Amino acid sequence: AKKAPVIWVQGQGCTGCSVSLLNAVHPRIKEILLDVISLEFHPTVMASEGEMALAHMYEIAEKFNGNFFLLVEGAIPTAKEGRYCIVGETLDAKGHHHEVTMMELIRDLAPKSLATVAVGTCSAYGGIPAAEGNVTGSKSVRDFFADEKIEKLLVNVPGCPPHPDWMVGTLVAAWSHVLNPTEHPLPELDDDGRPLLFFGDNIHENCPYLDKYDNSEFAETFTKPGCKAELGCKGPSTYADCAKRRWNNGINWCVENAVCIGCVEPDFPDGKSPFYVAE
Amino acid sequence: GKVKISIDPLTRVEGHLKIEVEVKDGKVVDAKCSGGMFRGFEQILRGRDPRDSSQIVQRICGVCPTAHCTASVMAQDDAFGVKVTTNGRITRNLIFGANYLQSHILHFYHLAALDYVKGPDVSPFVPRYANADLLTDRIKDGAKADATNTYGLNQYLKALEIRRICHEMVAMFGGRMPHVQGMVVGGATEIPTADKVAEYAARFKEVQKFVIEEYLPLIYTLGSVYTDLFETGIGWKNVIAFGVFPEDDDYKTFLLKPGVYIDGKDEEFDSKLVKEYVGHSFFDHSAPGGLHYSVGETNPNPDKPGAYSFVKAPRYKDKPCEVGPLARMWVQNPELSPVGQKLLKELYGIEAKNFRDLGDKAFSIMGRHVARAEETWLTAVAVEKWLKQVQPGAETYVKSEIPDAAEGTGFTEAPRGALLHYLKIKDKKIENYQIVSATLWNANPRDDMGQRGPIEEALIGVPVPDIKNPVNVGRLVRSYDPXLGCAVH
Ligand code: SF4
Ligand code: SF4
Ligand code: SF4
Ligand code: FCO
Ligand SMILES: [Ca+2]
Ligand SMILES: [Ca+2]
Ligand SMILES: [Ca+2]
Ligand SMILES: [Ca+2]
Ligand code: NI
Ligand SMILES: [S]
Repeated sequence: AKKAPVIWVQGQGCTGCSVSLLNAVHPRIKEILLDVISLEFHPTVMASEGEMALAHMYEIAEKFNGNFFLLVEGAIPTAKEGRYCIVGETLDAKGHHHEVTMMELIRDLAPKSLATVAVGTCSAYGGIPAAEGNVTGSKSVRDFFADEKIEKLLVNVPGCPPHPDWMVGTLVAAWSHVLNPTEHPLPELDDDGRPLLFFGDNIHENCPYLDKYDNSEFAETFTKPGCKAELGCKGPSTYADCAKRRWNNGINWCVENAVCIGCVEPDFPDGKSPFYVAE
Repeated sequence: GKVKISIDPLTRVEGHLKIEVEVKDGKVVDAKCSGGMFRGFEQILRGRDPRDSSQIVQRICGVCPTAHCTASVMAQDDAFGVKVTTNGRITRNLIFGANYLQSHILHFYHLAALDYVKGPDVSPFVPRYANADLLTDRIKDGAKADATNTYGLNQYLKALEIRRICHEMVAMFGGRMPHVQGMVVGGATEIPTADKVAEYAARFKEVQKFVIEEYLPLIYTLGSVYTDLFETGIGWKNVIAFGVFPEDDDYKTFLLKPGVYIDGKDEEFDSKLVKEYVGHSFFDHSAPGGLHYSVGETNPNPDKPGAYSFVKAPRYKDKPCEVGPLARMWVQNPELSPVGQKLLKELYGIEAKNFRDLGDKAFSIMGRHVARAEETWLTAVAVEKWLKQVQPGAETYVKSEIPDAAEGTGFTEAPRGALLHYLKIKDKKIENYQIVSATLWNANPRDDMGQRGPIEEALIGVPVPDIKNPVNVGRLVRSYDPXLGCAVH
């Protein structure tokens, strides 16, 4: 009956995790919003703005204390006292304005949540904003929780972006657990806090090009037949179910089209780069 | 008698935006636009294999990643000295064109429409402003108000599926979406097959039907209710366009041509005259006077006295210029859709053949929405043509090698406006990479000479008769379809 309450916050994100969620099927996004979750706060799509939006967010976090999912898209920058990501402004009772940093927002909301779900490689692992060359002290949710000594149930759903099936599936599994924990145990997580349901399979082991790989039949260029290994494919070091699930309602996937770039992995992008050089 | 209104977060845009206005005598009299989130892609990119840039830059934005990918692979093509095949060019246009359709539809419905349409009484459609001046408030005939609101809301809901189908179209030759795999230096990674072209075409026809039969009629109907919104949100009336969707192999001709319109006069676009100022932005420049992007610098400084935004301030010949569908449609001046020609006559008593026939009405809140809808139709006509031109089986990829030392620039138009990526290579690695994006031109702060950015300037004069429900401020801002991820990167 009751929908899962969700507060969806964005740090150093690109909105791609949100856009990927909009691509959900079975259920589609209309049914997700009207039947599955109560999306209480989401900066990209919600009707209210500014003071009203923030007041609503905090009201839900209070009313549904210990009973909402905090969804985090994007990384948390810690340099310069958090000032590389300002998420809003709060107007106290005297008229004075105070900016809210991503650090402050997560420190505030995470202890109020039932669970935090880091969607996307940015929030889960740091991803591109935390890659070599950045000067923002960009940090993952898990590292920020560790630094802050915040003990809150945390599930990572990585990918850049994650497949909507991974995000929907994980959230539904979490909510089912809360509603009946002995009938619906929490999904088993790997050492990096991501569900084995979606991230247990190795791409390469499950790849339809594996026969070609075994016969040393490698594509000389993108538009030639063969395994993609010499073109830079990171399937061998990447764990996701893309080979089975494919992308955009089964239309295509990275390996058929081009190469896997290892987007779900905690070392994406630096440990998967250069993208067009073999592993 | 001035009152300050501060809106942070300004929601239903992409990314982190703050808007501050001062209101006096029922109108905005000053404004400040602030982007509050920085990642520094131009710093992150340094030292990498230049080919990685077309994957890394897409993560600037998950709404418009194909635009960044396009600009990046074109910069690489230029720097690497490789010429794309006819079929590669067309395939890249099909991948990118499908997302133009997705982005405009996403914008109008899922970002803009809740300033006009009353949604159901469940989150995230509520809470909302108490006096929101919606269709249900404006239209005095209650049955007509309900019918028109339901008409709009049903389109919003249907558009959720239409935009998803657009991403099936992007994935067809792009691999997945957001963040395609299918565009690379040298062309595109998957040759279209007859079956997959037909598959794209079948989906496209459904999208095209929605555009012509639902979207265009809703926009013109909406404008006929909010005629006051064609008369405000004006701004500088300066626009720039770089050219998008090359229609031949030498990139001399485009669907929408490059050009500049400043102070009532058309001129050619000269990339030498673009520069960025940082006087009110959180960045340090090594030299005064603004910097051309080919010597651009990304040295963030959140402590810079007097600065208020992570967005730099691009100027063309020292003039603020806006970008986007209004800019492109004004510069190209294409013929209007048959729907637009008909409904302008029927609903407004306006005789209009070409975009410029809208006159002053183009440079307004509703004018920006009209431009975007018309451009969606115009792009659909083009995609329909490209689907006939694409040749199953014809090579889409040409080999290349990373040069030791080179430079290249990719020019295009993202759905939100003019986009370039500048790439400098040294020792086979990225030495400098500079991005001048669409919303960067729109949502920038004041330059060193105090000239307001286009959104800031367009806010001046916007009516705010109800300070507690300042709905026209957000309506103006959202008419520009801002993306703050792109603006700041
Ligand atoms: S994980 Fe990737 S798609 Fe999601 S916010 Fe980060 S950059 Fe964007
Ligand atoms: S290297 Fe890539 S293409 Fe080749 S078999 Fe492994 S996952 Fe498949
Ligand atoms: S195939 Fe590789 S790059 Fe593509 S979505 Fe799956 S893990 Fe990410
Ligand atoms: N469209 C789009 Fe994104 C912005 N602004 C880019 O470039
Ligand atoms: Ca339902
Ligand atoms: Ca603590
Ligand atoms: Ca500050
Ligand atoms: Ca830049
Ligand atoms: Ni964008
Ligand atoms: S795009």
